[PDB]
Amino acid sequence: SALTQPPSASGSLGQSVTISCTGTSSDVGGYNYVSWEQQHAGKAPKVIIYEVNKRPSGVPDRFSGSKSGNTASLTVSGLQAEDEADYYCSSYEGSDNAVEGTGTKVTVL
Amino acid sequence: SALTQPPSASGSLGQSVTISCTGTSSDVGGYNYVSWEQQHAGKAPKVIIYEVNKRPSGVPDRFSGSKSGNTASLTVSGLQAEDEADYYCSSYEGSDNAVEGTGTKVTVL
Amino acid sequence: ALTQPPSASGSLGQSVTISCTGTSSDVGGYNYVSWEQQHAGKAPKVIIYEVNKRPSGVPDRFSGSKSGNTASLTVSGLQAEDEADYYCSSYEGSDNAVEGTGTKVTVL
Amino acid sequence: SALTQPPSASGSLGQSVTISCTGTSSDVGGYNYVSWEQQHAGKAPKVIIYEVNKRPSGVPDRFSGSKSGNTASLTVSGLQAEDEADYYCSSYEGSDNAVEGTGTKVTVL
Amino acid sequence: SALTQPPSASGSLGQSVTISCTGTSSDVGGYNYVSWEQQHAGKAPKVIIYEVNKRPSGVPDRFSGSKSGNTASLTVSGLQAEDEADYYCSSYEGSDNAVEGTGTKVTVL
Amino acid sequence: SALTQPPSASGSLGQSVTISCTGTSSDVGGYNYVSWEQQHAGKAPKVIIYEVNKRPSGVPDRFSGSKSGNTASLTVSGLQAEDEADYYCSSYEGSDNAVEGTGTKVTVL
Amino acid sequence: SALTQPPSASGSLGQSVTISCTGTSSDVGGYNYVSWEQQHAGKAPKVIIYEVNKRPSGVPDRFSGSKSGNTASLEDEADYYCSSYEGSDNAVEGTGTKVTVL
Amino acid sequence: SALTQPPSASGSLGQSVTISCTGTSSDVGGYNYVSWEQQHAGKAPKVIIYEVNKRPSGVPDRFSGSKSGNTASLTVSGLQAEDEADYYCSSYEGSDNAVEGTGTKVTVL
Repeated sequence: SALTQPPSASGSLGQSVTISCTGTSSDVGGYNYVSWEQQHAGKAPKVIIYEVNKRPSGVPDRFSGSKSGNTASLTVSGLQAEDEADYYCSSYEGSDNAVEGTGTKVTVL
Repeated sequence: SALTQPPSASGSLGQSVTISCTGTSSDVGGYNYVSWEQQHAGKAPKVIIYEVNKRPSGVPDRFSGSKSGNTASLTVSGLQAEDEADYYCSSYEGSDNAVEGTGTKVTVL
Repeated sequence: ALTQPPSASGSLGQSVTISCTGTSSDVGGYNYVSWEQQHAGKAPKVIIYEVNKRPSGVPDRFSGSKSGNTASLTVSGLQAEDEADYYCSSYEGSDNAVEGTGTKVTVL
Repeated sequence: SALTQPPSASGSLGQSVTISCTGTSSDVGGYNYVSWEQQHAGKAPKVIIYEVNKRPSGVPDRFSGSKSGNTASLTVSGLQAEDEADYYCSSYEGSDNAVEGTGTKVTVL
Repeated sequence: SALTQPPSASGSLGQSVTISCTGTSSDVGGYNYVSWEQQHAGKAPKVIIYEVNKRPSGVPDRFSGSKSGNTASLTVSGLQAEDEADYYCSSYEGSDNAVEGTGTKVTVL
Repeated sequence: SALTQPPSASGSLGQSVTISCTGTSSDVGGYNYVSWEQQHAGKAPKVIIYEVNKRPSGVPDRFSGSKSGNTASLTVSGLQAEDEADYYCSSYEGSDNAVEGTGTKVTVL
Repeated sequence: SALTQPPSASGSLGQSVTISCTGTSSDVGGYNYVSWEQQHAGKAPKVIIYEVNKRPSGVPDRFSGSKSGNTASLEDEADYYCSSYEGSDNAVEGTGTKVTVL
Repeated sequence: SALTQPPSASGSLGQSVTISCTGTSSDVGGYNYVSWEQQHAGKAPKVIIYEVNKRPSGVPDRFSGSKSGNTASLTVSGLQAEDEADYYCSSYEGSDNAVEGTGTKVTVL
């Protein structure tokens, strides 16, 4: 199930940090529906990237995302104090989304 | 993982047979995407009902389908020889369709 | 195919009504029935779409409706230019699926 | 109407078998929604591949699928005894979504 | 405004004929929803191509379609007797599909 | 082809104003896609209602919309200074969205 | 903007707790796509309810969810966040340009 | 959150003016659904371009639109007196379609 991220990363004020998020062909490699959430300690998460590289309203362009193959990336440039937080990526996950019946043999007499 | 059907059913030529297909709120009770396939021995299945009660082109009106709650039904009236076969129901199955990352603590130095 | 009577008639000034029977997959399933009017060896012209809506420049004496699996066109104040073939059409639903003939795999 | 598959195929224990599934631009050549089902005699089919090359949970990686143009392929490697079965491919089919009336000649008297 | 077609075309039994259908960026050049209907004299039309190059069930592959820019084409090869008919192309036509209100000046006291 | 609105309306601070928007079965009476935009003099419009009665983020619940038959309504309660503006309704408009070719008579041999 | 939840709630071992989640017709009142996530401190969230009242595999039945109007309701010491599908006008407007001629 | 346009632009009678409209990958760079409205002082807006470069009926070809990357453009050539007006661009905006709760800390006694 889970998408692999490094547990720690760092950068300096004004600089850039990049964090990665590895999954499989069922999610990150399969679809363009990767998101990144930013969460301060004991606060609710905020979406900062959806659909791989698209920013919600009021999220600045210094946050950006991309992917290649099964690895997605978030990059934060012009790093600021408010950017210290946990960052979780998420993705659409595939499933055949189908359940099959056991079958009924109909005989005609 | 499966929709419950009786394994046997019968009817006579010219008569009706009805066969049931029980699932849950995740599939039959949750959506209007139940299908029925008809399959002759060592032959490929053919869809006879989709979206609960809709017939593909070239499937006659004596085949019909419905559902209530978690149980869907196929009815075959004016039963004919070609109707002796196995009959499998299927349905869309729900799933949260989402996978979560392990998280990265970003520190700003 | 949607069932229509092949012939119908009316007198000048009068009305004619023609029917169009389908199934729950089309006429009984959706509100997307159209009627086209076509003169011999001429291109069809849409006269009704979405069951009862007229395109621009089509007069109100053409009108349409449906009930259950049967849709209807009515032409009132019948005129000479109204002699033509009239075809109904409808959105058709689809399972959107095609099945293969199968292969028996043997393990030797 | 139907997707073309060879009716027989074979392989030896431990080896590979590959089976093909030819359609048109309306299905296999048009979309990435080709599935393969595996079915044992008088048993219900099980989905083994969906969306061309994606495996449901609990289906091993030795089953794999692909396509090129109008032909899709299932490959089974490390062939085992339980793999003797019928295998059916299926695909999303596009549709003009339109049905035409037979016409009425209106005469004005 | 109508789509331009030559009023006549011809071919010999066994040979090919190709017929063109010119529109604008609002229809043929704007979308992939061009159709071709075949119609015998005083008979109802039958769809033979939809969505530019896709064939309905039971329509053979010797009918084919394509487009480039604002011109779409139907090609019939292996010409047969039953292929003598009128052939009409059609397309989705764009429109902003929006109607505007005249506006209300709201004053607050 | 315009939706009818009264050109003027008024209310006092703290009070309510309601403004109407009449169309036809082709738009307001035909679909649930009516919008209302608010526009200050020589400023760009802002959407305040879409899909008849749904508010975008950051638009308060004192703006509300509804419709009955061919008439849609916007209501502003707890009227405030910033609410003095022009208000335009808009709607999805239907059209058969289809264009027909002139036809080609194909002769064989 | 955000769905309203009480910031604290309390229950005793063996007992029940219920927590609420108020939104609008654009989300909780508009659709059946409300979720609840459970999150331990500095750990990743886990979905415990989706589509209002449906439990993922391996989540026990003692967790349950429901909604009425705009209000949805739902180691166990943790933070619990609800979320929902949000509808959208799906449109953005330009600031405008006054065009002058000559 | 808004699309950037210059507030003023000018041209001479008979000449051309071009005005730009910069957004992001969520709208102008993401989709082909950019529109331009023309609005005279205290009059209702009129759509002059939709779907990037398509003109509604009765709008002449001297109005034209295009885009490259995140910038869309309207060009008016053969400039006339009636063309003095405000001009607003708009675009489909993508959306994560998700709203997050503020969170509840549950404590157990």
